[PDB]
Amino acid sequence: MATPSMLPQWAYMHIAGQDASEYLSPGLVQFARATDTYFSLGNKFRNPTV
Amino acid sequence: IRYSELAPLYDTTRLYLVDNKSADIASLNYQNDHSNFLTTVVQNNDFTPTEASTQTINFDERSRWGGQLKTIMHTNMPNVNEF
Amino acid sequence: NFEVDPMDESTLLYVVFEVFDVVRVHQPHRGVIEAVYLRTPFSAGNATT
Amino acid sequence: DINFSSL
Amino acid sequence: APTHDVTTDRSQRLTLRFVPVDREDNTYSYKVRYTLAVGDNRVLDMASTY
Amino acid sequence: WSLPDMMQDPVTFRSTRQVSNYPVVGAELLPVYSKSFFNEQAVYSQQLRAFTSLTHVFNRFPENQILVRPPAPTITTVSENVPALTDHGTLPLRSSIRGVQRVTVTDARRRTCPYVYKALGIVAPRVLSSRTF
Repeated sequence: MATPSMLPQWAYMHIAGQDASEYLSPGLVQFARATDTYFSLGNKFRNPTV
Repeated sequence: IRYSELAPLYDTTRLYLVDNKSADIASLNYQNDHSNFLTTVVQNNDFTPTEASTQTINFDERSRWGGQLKTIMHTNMPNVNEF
Repeated sequence: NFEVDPMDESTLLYVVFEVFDVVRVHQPHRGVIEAVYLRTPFSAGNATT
Repeated sequence: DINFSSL
Repeated sequence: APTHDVTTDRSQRLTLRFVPVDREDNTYSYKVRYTLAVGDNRVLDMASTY
Repeated sequence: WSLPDMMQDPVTFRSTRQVSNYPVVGAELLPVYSKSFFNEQAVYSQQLRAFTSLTHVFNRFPENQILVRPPAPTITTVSENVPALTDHGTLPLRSSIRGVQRVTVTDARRRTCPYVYKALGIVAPRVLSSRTF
């Protein structure tokens, strides 16, 4: 899944569906919060708004 | 799929780079001579050429794909030259 | 279909069509970087180099 | 209109 | 402050510069290639490049 | 022939947008060829270019009877321009192809070529061998 466009890719390019606090592994979420104030990961993952 | 504005095609298919686009792609050539020219591989009959130079021809990763190059070249040059 | 005031000068009309331009950069391995690109109403990308 | 994020 | 886990005490360059590895001169453009190397156990943000 | 950003290059090459170096694909003949012709009045037709041009700055004033223009070769070589058509093997393509793609021809000195007025790329994609989808 990379070469297709259309119907599957809406989900996987994050214009709909899961947040970036739900699409990441639950240890990378922890890392992001704890190292928030020293090295932000804020602009590195996009949160869909629908 | 192989395109999203046309039906997917399977097996052998054709593409063309034609040097006959000199007013549909010649606003990208103003310092590109004919030996360095940019030209479209998208040749949509019923779409405007200006807005159709940014379309993409997809190839699925079911199999590796490789084009078969063929070149038709005609040169006219003199025999006393800088070349 | 737009209606504009006449102007002596030749002018352009810049119509922006707001879409989604989204790139997703994946690095599977070191010294390897890839991207999948998507634009939806005007189709584009999908690792188009 | 306009997509951007803060996480 | 945190004690470790955000600070290396090893030799670490905080800023580097990279000279071109090739360059071109042309009447309408200059082109320059680089080799940008990211060392082992350090991540580069591309918002720091200029 | 080179189409550097439209396909993966053969082994022992890498993509460069630098003007000095580029990939090589094909490695085919220049469409300029020589066609021999024969004149047995070749030496006698310099008395008919003497007739035409009484100017004698081509036929020249005899400086000394060694230092004089030479009689024409009986067998001559004459430039000929005829197209060259060539077909080549498979070159693996990019995963998706851009809407506009660069085409470049470069000589054995690896630089762009004046005097080319037709170079026509024809590429036919086909399946080569399976890979994971």
